Amino acid sequence: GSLKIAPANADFAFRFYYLIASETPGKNIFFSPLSISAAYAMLSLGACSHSRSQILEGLGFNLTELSESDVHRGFQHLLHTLNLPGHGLETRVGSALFLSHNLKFLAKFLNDTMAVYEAKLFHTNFYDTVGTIQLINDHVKKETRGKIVDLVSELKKDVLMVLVNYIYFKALWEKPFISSRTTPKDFYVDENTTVRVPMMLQDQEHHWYLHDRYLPCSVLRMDYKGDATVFFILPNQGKMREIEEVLTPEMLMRWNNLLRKRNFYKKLELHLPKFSISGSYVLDQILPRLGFTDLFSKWADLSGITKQQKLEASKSFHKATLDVDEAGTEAAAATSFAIKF
Amino acid sequence: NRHILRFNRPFLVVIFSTSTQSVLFLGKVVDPTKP
Ligand SMILES: CO[C@H]1O[C@H](COS(=O)(=O)O)[C@@H](O[C@H]2O[C@@H](C(=O)O)[C@@H](O)[C@H](OC)[C@H]2OS(=O)(=O)O)[C@H](OS(=O)(=O)O)[C@@H]1OS(=O)(=O)O
Ligand SMILES: [Cl-]
Ligand SMILES: [Cl-]
Ligand code: NA
Repeated sequence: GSLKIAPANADFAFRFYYLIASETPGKNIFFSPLSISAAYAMLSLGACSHSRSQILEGLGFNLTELSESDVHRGFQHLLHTLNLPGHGLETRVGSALFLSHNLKFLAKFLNDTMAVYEAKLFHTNFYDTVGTIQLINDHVKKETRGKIVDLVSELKKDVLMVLVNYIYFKALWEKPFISSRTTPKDFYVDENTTVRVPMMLQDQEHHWYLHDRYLPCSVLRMDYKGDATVFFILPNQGKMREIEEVLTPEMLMRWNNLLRKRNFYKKLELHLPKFSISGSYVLDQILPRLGFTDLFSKWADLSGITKQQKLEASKSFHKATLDVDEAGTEAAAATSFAIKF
Repeated sequence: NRHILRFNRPFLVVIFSTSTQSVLFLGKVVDPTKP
């Protein structure tokens, strides 16, 4: 099972969303919570004492209910499952450590990251800032089939390690759209702002959807070929904030369970845009407000990575992209975490 | 018109792994003509 870690991961997902949505309202948002969670859980293998438990608590783990071993083995199983072959669904998740050519890293840390997160180890010269940025960014770009470019946008000269992970997702719709029916249509951004978008249309299929009687929204769940689904949640005009206030793991499960009853499987005329959005986040600036003050402070104990220098957190980035069209969805993301001395 | 959905105003997106019960991606489309 990776079911033991599912509650914490979902809690983190919705906490992160809520912070972004409330701090930058009226803006496109897109991220991979799984990528962030897995990056930071991997990092925690190198943290000691209070710093280790605080990273896991920030990620939503209840360390009275779960052992550290339950968390890490949960991720190992989660990542293994995602990486297994599928017919009309590609999911790949991977990790890497870019290690200073000079420094002696603790074998336990390196061994644990390889055993649990299947981390690939690369050696690089962090004095060569330009070359190291290119090496890391090219690796992420390649692993994301070109979607995540320039993940690491800054790198200090005193960095000795950069942790990265990535997720790549490409999945066909069970119920695809016929591209000859896609035509430009109006999209009402707000009361005064209207843009044109290619609008896909299907009207012959049954779909899983509801008009919520407790909340001002409708919810569509579309299945992919393979073990994935997407919820498209459509607040009534002007009611986005009201839905965001209640967007929790419990609400997602409510909607999911309502959409397991065949009375919510009905013929639907569905207009859905063909579109792309992306997100780009500076996690070292955001995560202190989601429980990670210790990690980003002068007090962080990262002495599980090396005994050779006193280490501290440097920059941490997250970028993600979403591409929706008539055949399916492509989504990619990556997370970096740099450590300096 | 209860059998129609038009995603022609801001909406939320939750991509979910049903084998691992993980939220893989989460987001909001406010203006889809920003890449
Ligand atoms: C806003 O509450 C009203 O709608 C509820 C359903 O809204 S929805 O979750 O967006 O579909 C309705 O309860 C329904 O919920 C079922 C469930 O628990 O899964 C089931 O228990 C109810 O049937 C026994 C079902 O009622 S129905 O859809 O009207 O057939 C609420 O009804 S309730 O009798 O108060 O529980 C509720 O209706 S009302 O108070 O506005 O008349
Ligand atoms: Cl840095
Ligand atoms: Cl009908
Ligand atoms: Na499926």
